[PDB]
Amino acid sequence: VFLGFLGAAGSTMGAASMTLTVQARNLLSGIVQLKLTVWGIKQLQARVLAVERYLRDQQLLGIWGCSGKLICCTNVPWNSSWSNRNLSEIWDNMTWLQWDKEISNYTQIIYGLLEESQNQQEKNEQDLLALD
Amino acid sequence: VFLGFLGAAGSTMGAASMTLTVQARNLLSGIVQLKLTVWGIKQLQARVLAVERYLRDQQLLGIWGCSGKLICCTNVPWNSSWSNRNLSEIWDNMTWLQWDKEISNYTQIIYGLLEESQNQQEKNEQDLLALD
Amino acid sequence: VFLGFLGAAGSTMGAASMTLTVQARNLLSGIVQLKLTVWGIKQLQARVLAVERYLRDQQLLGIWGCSGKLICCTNVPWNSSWSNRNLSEIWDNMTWLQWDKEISNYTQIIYGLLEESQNQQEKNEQDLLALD
Amino acid sequence: NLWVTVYYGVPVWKDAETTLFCASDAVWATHACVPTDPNPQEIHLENVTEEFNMWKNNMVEQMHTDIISLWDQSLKPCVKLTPLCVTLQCTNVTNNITDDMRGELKNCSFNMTTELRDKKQKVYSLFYRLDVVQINNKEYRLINCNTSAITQACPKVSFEPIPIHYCAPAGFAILKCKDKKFNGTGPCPSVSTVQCTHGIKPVVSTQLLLNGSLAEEEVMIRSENITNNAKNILVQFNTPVQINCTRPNNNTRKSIRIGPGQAFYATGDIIGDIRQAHCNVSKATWNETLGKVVKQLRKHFGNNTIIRFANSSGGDLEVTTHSFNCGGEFFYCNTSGLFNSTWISNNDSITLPCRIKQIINMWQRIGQAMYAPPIQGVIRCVSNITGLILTRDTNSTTETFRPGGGDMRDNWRSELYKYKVVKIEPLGVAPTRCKRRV
Amino acid sequence: EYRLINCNTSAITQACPKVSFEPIPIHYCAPAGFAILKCKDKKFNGTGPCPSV
Ligand SMILES: *[C@@H]1O[C@H](CO)[C@@H](O[C@@H]2O[C@H](CO)[C@@H](O[C@@H]3O[C@H](CO[C@H]4O[C@H](CO)[C@@H](O)[C@H](O[C@H]5O[C@H](CO)[C@@H](O)[C@H](O)[C@@H]5O)[C@@H]4O)[C@@H](O)[C@H](O[C@H]4O[C@H](CO)[C@@H](O)[C@H](O)[C@@H]4O[C@H]4O[C@H](CO)[C@@H](O)[C@H](O)[C@@H]4O)[C@@H]3O)[C@H](O)[C@H]2NC(C)=O)[C@H](O)[C@H]1NC(C)=O
Ligand SMILES: *[C@@H]1O[C@H](CO)[C@@H](O[C@@H]2O[C@H](CO)[C@@H](O[C@@H]3O[C@H](CO)[C@@H](O)[C@H](O)[C@@H]3O)[C@H](O)[C@H]2NC(C)=O)[C@H](O)[C@H]1NC(C)=O
Ligand SMILES: *[C@@H]1O[C@H](CO)[C@@H](O[C@@H]2O[C@H](CO)[C@@H](O[C@@H]3O[C@H](CO)[C@@H](O)[C@H](O)[C@@H]3O)[C@H](O)[C@H]2NC(C)=O)[C@H](O)[C@H]1NC(C)=O
Ligand SMILES: *[C@@H]1O[C@H](CO)[C@@H](O[C@@H]2O[C@H](CO)[C@@H](O[C@@H]3O[C@H](CO)[C@@H](O)[C@H](O)[C@@H]3O)[C@H](O)[C@H]2NC(C)=O)[C@H](O)[C@H]1NC(C)=O
Ligand SMILES: *[C@@H]1O[C@H](CO)[C@@H](O[C@@H]2O[C@H](CO)[C@@H](O[C@@H]3O[C@H](CO)[C@@H](O)[C@H](O)[C@@H]3O)[C@H](O)[C@H]2NC(C)=O)[C@H](O)[C@H]1NC(C)=O
Ligand SMILES: *[C@@H]1O[C@H](CO)[C@@H](O[C@@H]2O[C@H](CO)[C@@H](O[C@@H]3O[C@H](CO)[C@@H](O)[C@H](O)[C@@H]3O)[C@H](O)[C@H]2NC(C)=O)[C@H](O)[C@H]1NC(C)=O
Ligand SMILES: *[C@@H]1O[C@H](CO)[C@@H](O[C@@H]2O[C@H](CO)[C@@H](O[C@@H]3O[C@H](CO)[C@@H](O)[C@H](O)[C@@H]3O)[C@H](O)[C@H]2NC(C)=O)[C@H](O)[C@H]1NC(C)=O
Ligand SMILES: *[C@@H]1O[C@H](CO)[C@@H](O[C@@H]2O[C@H](CO)[C@@H](O)[C@H](O)[C@H]2NC(C)=O)[C@H](O)[C@H]1NC(C)=O
Ligand SMILES: *[C@@H]1O[C@H](CO)[C@@H](O[C@@H]2O[C@H](CO)[C@@H](O)[C@H](O)[C@H]2NC(C)=O)[C@H](O)[C@H]1NC(C)=O
Ligand SMILES: *[C@@H]1O[C@H](CO)[C@@H](O[C@@H]2O[C@H](CO)[C@@H](O)[C@H](O)[C@H]2NC(C)=O)[C@H](O)[C@H]1NC(C)=O
Ligand SMILES: *[C@@H]1O[C@H](CO)[C@@H](O[C@@H]2O[C@H](CO)[C@@H](O)[C@H](O)[C@H]2NC(C)=O)[C@H](O)[C@H]1NC(C)=O
Ligand SMILES: *[C@@H]1O[C@H](CO)[C@@H](O[C@@H]2O[C@H](CO)[C@@H](O)[C@H](O)[C@H]2NC(C)=O)[C@H](O)[C@H]1NC(C)=O
Ligand SMILES: *[C@@H]1O[C@H](CO)[C@@H](O[C@@H]2O[C@H](CO)[C@@H](O)[C@H](O)[C@H]2NC(C)=O)[C@H](O)[C@H]1NC(C)=O
Ligand SMILES: *[C@@H]1O[C@H](CO)[C@@H](O[C@@H]2O[C@H](CO)[C@@H](O)[C@H](O)[C@H]2NC(C)=O)[C@H](O)[C@H]1NC(C)=O
Ligand SMILES: *[C@@H]1O[C@H](CO)[C@@H](O[C@@H]2O[C@H](CO)[C@@H](O)[C@H](O)[C@H]2NC(C)=O)[C@H](O)[C@H]1NC(C)=O
Ligand SMILES: *[C@@H]1O[C@H](CO)[C@@H](O[C@@H]2O[C@H](CO)[C@@H](O)[C@H](O)[C@H]2NC(C)=O)[C@H](O)[C@H]1NC(C)=O
Ligand SMILES: *[C@@H]1O[C@H](CO)[C@@H](O[C@@H]2O[C@H](CO)[C@@H](O)[C@H](O)[C@H]2NC(C)=O)[C@H](O)[C@H]1NC(C)=O
Ligand SMILES: *[C@@H]1O[C@H](CO)[C@@H](O)[C@H](O)[C@H]1NC(C)=O
Ligand SMILES: *[C@@H]1O[C@H](CO)[C@@H](O)[C@H](O)[C@H]1NC(C)=O
Ligand SMILES: *[C@@H]1O[C@H](CO)[C@@H](O)[C@H](O)[C@H]1NC(C)=O
Repeated sequence: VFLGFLGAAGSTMGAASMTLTVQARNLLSGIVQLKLTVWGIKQLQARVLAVERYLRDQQLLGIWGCSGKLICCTNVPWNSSWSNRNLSEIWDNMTWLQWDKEISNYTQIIYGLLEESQNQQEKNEQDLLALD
Repeated sequence: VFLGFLGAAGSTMGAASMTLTVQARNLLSGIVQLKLTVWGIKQLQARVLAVERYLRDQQLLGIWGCSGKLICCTNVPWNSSWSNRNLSEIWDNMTWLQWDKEISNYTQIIYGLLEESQNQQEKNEQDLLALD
Repeated sequence: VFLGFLGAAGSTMGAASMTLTVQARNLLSGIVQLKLTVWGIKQLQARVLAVERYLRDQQLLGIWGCSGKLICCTNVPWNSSWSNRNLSEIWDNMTWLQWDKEISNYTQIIYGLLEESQNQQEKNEQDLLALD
Repeated sequence: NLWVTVYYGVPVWKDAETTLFCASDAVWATHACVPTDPNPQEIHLENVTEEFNMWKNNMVEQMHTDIISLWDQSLKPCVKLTPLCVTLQCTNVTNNITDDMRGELKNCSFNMTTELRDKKQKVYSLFYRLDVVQINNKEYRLINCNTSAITQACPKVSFEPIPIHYCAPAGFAILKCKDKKFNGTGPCPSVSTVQCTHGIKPVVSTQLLLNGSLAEEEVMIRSENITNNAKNILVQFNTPVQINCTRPNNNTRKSIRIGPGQAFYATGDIIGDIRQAHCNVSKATWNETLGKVVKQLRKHFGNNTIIRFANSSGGDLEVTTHSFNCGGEFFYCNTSGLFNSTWISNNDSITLPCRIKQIINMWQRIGQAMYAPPIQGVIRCVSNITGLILTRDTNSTTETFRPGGGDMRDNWRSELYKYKVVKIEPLGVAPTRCKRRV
Repeated sequence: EYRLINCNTSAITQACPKVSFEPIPIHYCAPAGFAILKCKDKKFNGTGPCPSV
């Protein structure tokens, strides 16, 4: 069922995952459509910042070997120190906003391993499987 | 054989598909290379609009799980109401311009299922194949 | 071991390949953060040129069926006329700068086959494997 | 065991400021602006709650400075009145004897430089004594000439407030609470979101708020700190209070070609119903609404206190009286006729005397000034009073309140409190039972 | 007595003695995603289909 932009924002993370694309589209949006003038360089600046805003994180997903995004798995195990809750305590009983409230503390820390571990090791390995 | 930019424009859709890359390159092109001044913000605006113009549709191909574009298949069946012709009546006897002349009527309609169906279902499923 | 931006620049191509991502991140960088004014359209222009600079080559990697970049293989064989050296004479005894010094002579020439051969043939073929 | 799983398109956001841009339909300053959508979209968000804070909402700051920028840009290409700064020879104007009008204008004459830079021309024009001042018939001076230069507003451009919509760029969301209750800050049980804001007219006024939005339920009292009388109080009405203001002067425009090339619009002759401009207010309506306001006040000060209303502390006319624009003309009205009451412990119509000025200073800004051209013919208009800008004045019972203003960011804030801007962060991660194969 | 005709209409500016007015060939280009189409048909009514594009 089509809910609308951010229509699942007020639901559990499990439920919300159903309709990530409805949001995804408008993360970059597009369209929009005497010189200078007020707004003359503001629509300019804003529309630029939108593009940068998008790609800055998209590239990270490019690095984190997935690309086929919205959702993908890794080979990095979850450290229990990063909010030790059960799946039903998390996915079936918590919104994404509530999630960030806690996990945001380890953002860069988790990014470390995502930015690396697998990306490093998945490769070489393959290069070696190509030996024969 | 190298034809040139849009060199296959005047051929059947089957034939034209041979050299989609020759076109692809220049869809974004690149290069190009007293303040303000006429042209001062026009080359600016234009070069920006080129980037947006490109990515706006590229993201759609990102959503439509392919990425390795120019051509890819889906798991969405073709509805016969969308111009019921045979393959030889289409691919071996029609240009891309002639094609759009008809199919353009159902553009957003087809996009609906492309934007969704598979993208939704292909996933979850996988998540379930990962159970073991 | 984290070296830093271009930290492996002064090493063999084999060694340098270890930490390509450390460089990759800052190839686009991001962040950065009376009208006009000096710098008023310079930060503008520069930040734009960064985006273009990036994507212009990224699209090529999009065309060259890899996407999962930093490293990927092809089905194009290496022509011996393109600097005939042994692997130990190349990978274990040469920096990337030294490499370009020679191979730069055949850049566009090699791009020809990369831009094409495989991209053309890998496909059709698949279309035919989809027959059943 | 659980693994790190990567998610994208996550419905989360952080409070953040970015560069907003306008939209409005297809006069004032708006043309270079993206047309609005024919179907503005919205969506109520169920289970979504969070805090608002109108007192730190930087949307106001941007809007304020943007409007200022627009103002200047609309004047640069217009005619400068630099050579008007000359000694004026002025005399009383014999209005219908004896003297009810008090003159208020002088029949000034002066040697003016014309298109023929060389031979000058003795001309005349009617000026308000609020615009001119005696030097040292008698000699007079345009008041602006001691502070800065003055520019004539183009006769073609208008000042009619036009509904403006604000939009955020992709990655940013416009959040809008629909909660009819709001203290000025805190959590809202009922939050929605929109593409863009509703049309807000850039109405400049002091003391009284005009042509704004209406409140639901009861009268709304909002203040950064009610107990702190160094702050002020925003009052939003429930029902439009009609006010009808008139300038009964069918006057002409003896335009004078004080070139070269460029033309000046002087004041011709004043004929017709020589009465002072004034405003008409429905008295019973005012009394009724004021009472509703006092009810609120009772609710934040006690069920045994006394509420008195009075005029300002005086001083700068711009703050002392109610200033507003109608049709290009600038009015200054004595709101003592409104703000004069009291309430205990637990037609009819009102006439408000007004004055007309031609030299004005926008947004408390010094260093420049703008000349309003006289508008030909009788000028009369009507608007909706939709709120008050009040200030809080032996402190155990009787309290006195009075009208203020000055800082026009207050006006924008009186509307934008319904909105806030947040930055979406698409990227998130979470623990999921999944080990990824090659 | 005579008058410069412009003074009854507007101000007038002297063109710089250095700048010229010689017409220079200008080429127009479209940004990526847009194409410049050019018929080579020697015949043309001002509008309609061109056999040779
Ligand atoms: C709170 O909100 C309210 C509601 O919005 C505001 O109230 C409005 O205030 C504005 C002024 O700010 C009033 O605008 C005036 O409208 C006049 C009426 O015009 C209509 O009737 C005439 C007469 O038959 C028709 O000809 C018109 O039709 C045409 O115009 C419309 C719109 O452009 C077109 O769509 C049509 O196709 C027609 O072409 C209207 O139906 C209007 O006459 C008046 O315009 C004169 O005055 C302005 C300056 O104010 C001049 O720029 C303009 O040139 C006009 O002057 C000519 O006509 C007069 C007539 O006597 C002559 O004296 C002049 O010499 C000259 O020839 C103006 O636009 C509006 O009426 C009013 N609305 C309501 C609901 O009452 C409040 O302003 C606002 N409060 C505050 C604080 O601002
Ligand atoms: C908004 O939050 C409310 C809770 O405050 C969520 O309420 C849940 O709504 C659904 C739909 O009405 C209820 O589900 C139905 O429950 C019955 C019985 O359990 C079951 O038979 C149905 O198959 C269905 O699941 C759910 O019980 C109800 N929860 C509670 C606490 O009453 C609503 O889901 C929230 N919306 C968002 C987007 O998260
Ligand atoms: C432009 O349109 C013309 C038709 O108006 C196309 O003509 C086709 O051109 C090819 C090449 O000359 C012909 O193919 C050859 O035909 C012979 C016999 O069938 C076959 O032995 C060869 O192997 C080869 O296929 C083709 O018959 C001819 N078609 C007709 C109607 O004469 C041309 O292809 C068009 N170009 C574009 C880019 O589509
Ligand atoms: C900078 O260039 C220098 C040469 O000018 C490179 O020196 C190499 O440094 C490494 C680390 O000190 C040496 O590796 C060690 O060698 C010993 C014996 O072969 C081996 O037991 C260790 O396992 C280790 O490989 C290496 O021998 C040394 N090379 C020479 C010529 O002395 C250095 O690697 C260069 N850095 C960059 C980033 O390329
Ligand atoms: C511009 O208007 C001013 C008045 O606002 C005119 O001022 C007049 O200027 C002349 C020349 O300075 C004065 O004339 C001289 O007066 C003395 C004494 O009366 C006499 O001794 C001289 O022979 C001579 O006439 C004149 O008094 C003065 N008027 C006043 C009121 O001070 C000026 O003429 C005007 N210019 C134009 C072009 O009309
Ligand atoms: C305001 O001062 C102006 C001068 O700055 C006074 O202008 C005078 O206005 C009257 C009425 O338009 C003119 O009178 C008429 O003049 C013609 C020709 O002399 C005569 O044929 C008529 O019988 C009539 O008198 C007068 O000439 C004009 N003065 C000048 C200098 O142009 C106006 O009177 C002043 N108003 C006040 C209340 O004093
Ligand atoms: C709302 O703003 C008002 C004033 O802007 C704040 O009132 C201030 O409240 C404190 C606590 O009652 C007063 O501090 C006390 O003052 C006495 C004498 O100066 C001193 O002896 C104590 O050590 C203490 O500092 C302060 O004077 C009073 N200010 C005034 C203007 O009366 C109130 O705190 C504000 N509320 C919010 C939430 O910030
Ligand atoms: C999980 O990460 C935590 C840090 O977030 C690691 O914590 C370390 O734990 C050991 C054992 O208690 C201590 O010796 C370290 O001092 C802790 N570090 C800090 C920052 O407090 C823990 O090692 C991590 N687990 C995994 C498997 O890497
Ligand atoms: C193919 O799409 C068409 C619409 O483009 C669908 O048409 C419906 O067909 C049924 C049967 O004739 C009618 O009951 C509906 O009213 C038609 N819809 C409209 C818009 O006319 C048809 O259902 C589609 N087929 C598939 C398999 O989904
Ligand atoms: C490798 O590329 C070289 C050109 O870089 C090719 O060189 C041709 O070699 C043949 C045989 O010596 C000559 O007939 C041609 O004239 C050479 N071309 C030029 C440009 O000198 C060589 O053919 C290539 N090999 C592969 C397998 O394609
Ligand atoms: C113009 O009329 C005003 C009254 O409308 C006169 O005002 C007098 O001005 C002098 C000087 O300021 C004062 O001494 C008087 O008390 C003022 N009278 C009143 C009623 O306030 C002024 O004299 C008049 N000028 C002319 C030339 O007669
Ligand atoms: C600029 O002129 C203004 C009047 O146009 C002068 O303002 C007076 O300033 C003093 C001091 O604040 C007050 O006593 C007067 O009441 C003010 N007059 C009015 C009309 O408000 C100011 O003094 C002038 N400056 C110069 C340098 O002379
Ligand atoms: C906005 O409402 C909040 C309550 O929702 C008010 O918060 C009170 O603030 C004062 C000053 O910090 C504290 O003494 C109270 O204990 C707070 N109440 C609670 C519930 O925490 C705040 O006063 C309100 N603002 C307006 C203008 O009335
Ligand atoms: C004064 O505000 C009232 C709202 O209280 C406005 O009322 C509208 O009046 C017109 C004409 O009767 C109706 O078409 C609308 O439906 C009324 N709105 C509602 C809420 O009832 C009136 O437009 C306002 N006047 C000014 C000038 O804006
Ligand atoms: C002031 O007294 C009035 C009654 O005269 C009180 O009114 C109550 O207000 C609350 C909030 O609106 C309602 O829940 C009650 O039902 C009202 N009572 C009645 C009689 O209507 C109000 O509480 C009093 N304020 C003070 C501080 O005690
Ligand atoms: C304030 O308004 C009151 C009425 O609300 C005015 O009261 C008048 O006061 C004078 C002096 O006591 C009496 O002559 C009148 O009869 C009073 N009127 C009534 C209705 O009682 C008072 O004039 C007002 N003040 C201002 C400055 O206008
Ligand atoms: C501005 O001056 C021009 C001449 O420079 C005037 O033009 C005359 O206009 C009338 C009406 O169109 C014609 O009868 C004349 O033949 C025009 N003269 C020429 C030279 O073409 C115009 O009248 C002047 N305007 C002002 C206000 O005096
Ligand atoms: C994990 O959930 C189980 C029930 O499924 C519960 O027994 C245990 O308490 C939970 N974890 C925490 C930290 O309590
Ligand atoms: C489909 O083509 C076949 C011949 O291949 C033909 O018999 C049939 O008519 C074609 N479809 C249409 C709609 O006629
Ligand atoms: C290739 O390396 C081998 C030794 O591994 C050497 O014998 C031969 O000379 C090398 N190639 C060149 C061109 O000399």
